[PDB]
Amino acid sequence: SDHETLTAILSPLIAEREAMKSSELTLEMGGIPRTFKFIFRGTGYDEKLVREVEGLEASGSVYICTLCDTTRLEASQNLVFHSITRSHAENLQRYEVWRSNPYHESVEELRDRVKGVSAKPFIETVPSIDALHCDIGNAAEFYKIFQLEIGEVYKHPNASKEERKRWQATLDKHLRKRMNLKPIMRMNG
Amino acid sequence: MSLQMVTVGHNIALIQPGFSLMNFDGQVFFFGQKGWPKRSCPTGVFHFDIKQNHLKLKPAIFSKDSCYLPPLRYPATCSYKGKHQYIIHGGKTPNNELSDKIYIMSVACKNNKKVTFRCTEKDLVGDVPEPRYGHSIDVVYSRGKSMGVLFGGRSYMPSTQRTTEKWNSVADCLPHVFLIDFEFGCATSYILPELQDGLSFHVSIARNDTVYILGGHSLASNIRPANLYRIRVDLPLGTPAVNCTVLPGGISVSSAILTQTNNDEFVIVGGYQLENQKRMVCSLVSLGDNTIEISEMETPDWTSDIKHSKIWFGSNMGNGTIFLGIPGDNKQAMSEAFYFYTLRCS
Amino acid sequence: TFLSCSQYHKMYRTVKAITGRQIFQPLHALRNAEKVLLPGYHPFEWQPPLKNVSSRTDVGIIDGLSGLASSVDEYPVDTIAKRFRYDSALVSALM
Ligand SMILES: [Zn+2]
Repeated sequence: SDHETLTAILSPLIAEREAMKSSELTLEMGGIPRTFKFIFRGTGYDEKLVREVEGLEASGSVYICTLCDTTRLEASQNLVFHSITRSHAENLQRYEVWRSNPYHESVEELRDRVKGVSAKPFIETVPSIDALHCDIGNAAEFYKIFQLEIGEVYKHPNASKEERKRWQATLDKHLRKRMNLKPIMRMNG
Repeated sequence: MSLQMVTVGHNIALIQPGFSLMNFDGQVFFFGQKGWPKRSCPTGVFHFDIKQNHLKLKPAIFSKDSCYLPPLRYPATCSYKGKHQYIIHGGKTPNNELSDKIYIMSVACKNNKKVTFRCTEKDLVGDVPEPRYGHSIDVVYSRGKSMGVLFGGRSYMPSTQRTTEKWNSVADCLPHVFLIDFEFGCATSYILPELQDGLSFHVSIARNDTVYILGGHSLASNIRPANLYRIRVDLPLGTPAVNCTVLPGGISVSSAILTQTNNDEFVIVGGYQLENQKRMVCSLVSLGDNTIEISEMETPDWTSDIKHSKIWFGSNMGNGTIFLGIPGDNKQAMSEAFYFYTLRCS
Repeated sequence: TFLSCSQYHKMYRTVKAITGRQIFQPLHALRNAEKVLLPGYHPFEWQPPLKNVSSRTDVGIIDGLSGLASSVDEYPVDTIAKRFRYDSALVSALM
């Protein structure tokens, strides 16, 4: 999260990475020398980092998908009909539109136009989904829905935020009584 | 001379070394946060309002038509007092690119202490200077007109000798002088033959026809020269002319802080003497009609945390008032990494 | 097995003391077989060559700051970082 030192260190590496995307490589491989080309796919960043270096805002935004461009509120109405529509150079030119402010729009309407981007893209990536944190987040969400559904709040909503801690206690105790589980919070794989 | 300590706001993280304090209409303002502008305030410029040594960094929205500017971290700033406005050129983005464009800070409307700023992106034509930081701009008048003097500072290697093992290395700009028209943003360089060696983090004063430069940090020999130079520009209706003269009775200081303590009367607070010696004793300068006099100022009090620290930074709040910041304490571990102080000059 | 050098030396000397043979190798003989396995050993040629890239093929550890000048007048830095170059580790992984 200390953005300064991270930029100032990693920028030689991204310089070299951009450099060797347009060449051949030649070296002796056991007898005859051979040649090489390259294609890179920066993928193994988690979710928070790729929200932090490609140029999006923090995690709690309204624009949520790092691939499509939809509001969080939009995903509640329409569920599954988008497509990937976020390149790297598109985020570069959108950053340019943000810094220039050509149409003299508001802060808010321009943020509505650029679809979230408010920093210079620092590095390239390919867009995709990390598997590990997908699994972990789904497990945490299902833990949440069980801690809800024991409290039977589908009939009556908005109880206190203490009985839910009680339901948390009884869920851990009962599942240790039926599956013999040690209690932890950092949800390991 | 009156020091005082000062309490801290909750979002203290936005203060870093290399900031900028602009002073609009008796009303201070902060610029140059650390890290990109967060979603809580997308501009990056903040109300630096201070009351009873407690500051409350309120945000600041822009106009409807400004150009949203990234936090430049070591810009050149000056007071174009001709409808007050400020000038920003150079600086250093958080991705350690270096822009060279100019940004002009102005006001649109002030209604009950809620202000609207207005800043404009200004492009240059002609011999554009290399994008650099640590340098110094200043404005000057002559014969009913005004122009911008710009004295160079440190920058990256050019696009040939920049190598991926020495990528972040830095060398001085070639010590030339740039003159800039802001009616159209015209540029002109001039090769002055008296100033030879590079210089950065110097201190610049402008008195309406003439520009005075002292201090500064050479890199090539890595020393701080003990001199000062007077620059006379002139604006006839023909070509503008450049002229310089060294003047004796200077000091060696590096990255200090100036302030207008009185009408044609200024004070230089301490900086660094040697590469480990922070300069403690401050100075004052009487800037006369065609004379210039530096002098020993009355040695203001320090706390032990100041005189046993190792680095400070700060800037000029505007009215005999400077704001000063040091990092935290390693042997006194409980800290939010920074502590602050304020010096008045009454 | 993540064993340090000194205990490896002790293992070496007692094995040679017990069996008379020499099955493990000594440590200088270890490093002079190690240096074939880092980055920066083997010649190669970038074609068409790379701008901003030093063309020497004898690059191992350099500092990560790229010689970022760091004194009391500049921005204060506090971090340590070591790295290779990209092509060096890439050809070493290829070989
Ligand atoms: Zn989507």
